[PDB]
Amino acid sequence: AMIRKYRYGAPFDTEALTEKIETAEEAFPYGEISQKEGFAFTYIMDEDDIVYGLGESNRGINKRGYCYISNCTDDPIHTEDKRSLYGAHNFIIVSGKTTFGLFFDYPSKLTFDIGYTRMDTLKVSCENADLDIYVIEGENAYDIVKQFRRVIGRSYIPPKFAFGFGQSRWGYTTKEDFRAVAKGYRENHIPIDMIYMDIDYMQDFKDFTVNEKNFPDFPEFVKEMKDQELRLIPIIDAGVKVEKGYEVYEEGVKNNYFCKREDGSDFVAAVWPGDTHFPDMLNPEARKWFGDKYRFLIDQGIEGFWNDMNEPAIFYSSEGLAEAKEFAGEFAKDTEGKIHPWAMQAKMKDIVNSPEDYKRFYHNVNGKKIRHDKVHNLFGYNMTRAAGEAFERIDPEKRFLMFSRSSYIGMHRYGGIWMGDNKSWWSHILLNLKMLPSLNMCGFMYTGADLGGFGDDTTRDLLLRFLALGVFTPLMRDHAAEGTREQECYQFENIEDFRSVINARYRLVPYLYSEYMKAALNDDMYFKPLGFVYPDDKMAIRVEDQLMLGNEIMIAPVYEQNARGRYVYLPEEMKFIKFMPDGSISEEVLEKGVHYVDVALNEVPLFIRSGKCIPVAEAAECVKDIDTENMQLIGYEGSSYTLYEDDGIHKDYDKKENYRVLTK
Ligand SMILES: OCCN1C[C@H](O)[C@@H](O)[C@H](O)[C@H]1CO
Repeated sequence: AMIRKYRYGAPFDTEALTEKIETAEEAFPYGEISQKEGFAFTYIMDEDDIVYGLGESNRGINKRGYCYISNCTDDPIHTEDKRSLYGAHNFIIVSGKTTFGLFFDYPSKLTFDIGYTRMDTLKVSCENADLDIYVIEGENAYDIVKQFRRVIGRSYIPPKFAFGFGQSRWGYTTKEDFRAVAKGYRENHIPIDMIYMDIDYMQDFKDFTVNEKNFPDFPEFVKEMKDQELRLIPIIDAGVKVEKGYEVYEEGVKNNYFCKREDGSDFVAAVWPGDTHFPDMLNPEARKWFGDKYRFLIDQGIEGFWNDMNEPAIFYSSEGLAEAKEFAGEFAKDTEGKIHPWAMQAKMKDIVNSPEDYKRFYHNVNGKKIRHDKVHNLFGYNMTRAAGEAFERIDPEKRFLMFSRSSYIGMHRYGGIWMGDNKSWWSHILLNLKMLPSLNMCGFMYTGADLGGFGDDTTRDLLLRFLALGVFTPLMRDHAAEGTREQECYQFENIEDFRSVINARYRLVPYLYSEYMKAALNDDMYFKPLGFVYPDDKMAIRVEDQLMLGNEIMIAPVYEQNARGRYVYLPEEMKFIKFMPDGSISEEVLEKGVHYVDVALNEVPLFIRSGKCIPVAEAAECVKDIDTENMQLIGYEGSSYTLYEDDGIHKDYDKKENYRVLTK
């Protein structure tokens, strides 16, 4: 009703929305539209306007002052200059005197020039005028986000164990590796629920295999781990290894389930297994086939998966590599200095994630051929869709843990996302924080970043501050790249500080799970910018390093090295709470306004809003062992809290039995 859909040309059906909106037949209601050069929408912003949205994208909560390109890309260096990361989340909200939301339902490269060229000018452009643009009206940004959340369908809901702590590393390969992790945590009584299995668990990186040498009785290992409340979470990649006798490959070739070149052959992309084919994720029969392969792991006791490299990432194509070797032979023969090393270096970089390669393969959509670049940002989304749909077919009532690196709006119904390859940088604590509300606006609630940083070398104090933010993010996972300084919690001196921080997570799990469930079930946000909760407070609307969570608390993590506290702005009176390393809970009332709060490395801070309280459990070492029967309430006298809790396993969300009222 307050949502209208403006159709240009003949757009591709992304299935991002679950709700049907009729095509509007009036002139576009904001700014101006031009087709002189592909498609461009231009809008002149007021100087006080804030722009929210874009889900997983670079920089801040207010998107003004830079350029953002929705073009799912495998880029491990998230510096401020980058215009594209892994996600394509084409929803923005202009917020000010004039307020409206826009969703550009377009599956290809889409450029958001948000004051980059001229500060007052918002320009959104793409190559082809074949798209739907949804215009959402409302009193404020928050109401517009809520309408949007309604029409894109309910967010993915994880199983409760996924709210525990998880540990992973690109490098764990053998039973011994995994047992050392289990032992490193359990014998030091650091809580944990999950261990991630990265690409080395497979036989030569073949999807839907297990290295039968390292795991000759894999279901028995899965049980050994699960008996200790440790759930193994295996990676699945986009590329299917080319290899004779490998059933997944053979089936794919025989039934034409792979993406093909223009000449009809199966396109070759080299990734971890060397030569691979990509399953045609936009083909329904291929998707059913590919998703059903997950049963191979599910039958073995596996309850969760993560999907990687699904941009899809390409190290090189056969075509790219041939050009590379040819160039290199010229370089090698050059004696006159006609070919500089720089040109040689550039060619080598050019064959990776090449825009040319994305034009070299096609999807078969219900019989019709579509060049991949035209639908590039739909790939990772449909790979995760394939898995989610398969889960429904095998056990309609069971929640599986599922999250994906690349995504597009619509995928939020089928899995979460992690924020990809960050770095052990202090700036990435803050980057992690700012991405949270924007993802929430776009449907992606189950999210998190690699705690401690994926690439480069972490330090003890950096890992502790990351963990203290991760305490509040639904996906809380310590994961590192190969070759990095080891960053399992037991690798550092005074490990009692890591126990204290992760203890805080487990004490908060019933509250955090409850808020997640209440928000997901009501198409609402888990994390919100302060401006959404205090929209009449000009100071509050511009705060970017604090977030509101549910309706009870605010978080404000320390993200500066050597800092012993940080500044905060409280838009109302709050109780400043700290989980202390001795197990106690420090509390102090603070009035509305500016404060510097002391927060030590081994203290986890939060703020409880006036007239609110939250339940806190005693610390336990796995989700199953959390005692929720008579939790302590922290916060304001005379307040109450409605706890959501179900069995954490099935999908019986609609019971009054799931809710109970607690009173301080
Ligand atoms: O080329 C790298 C592929 N992968 C990228 C993922 O983002 C990361 O989490 C993972 O550890 C890594 C190895 O599986």
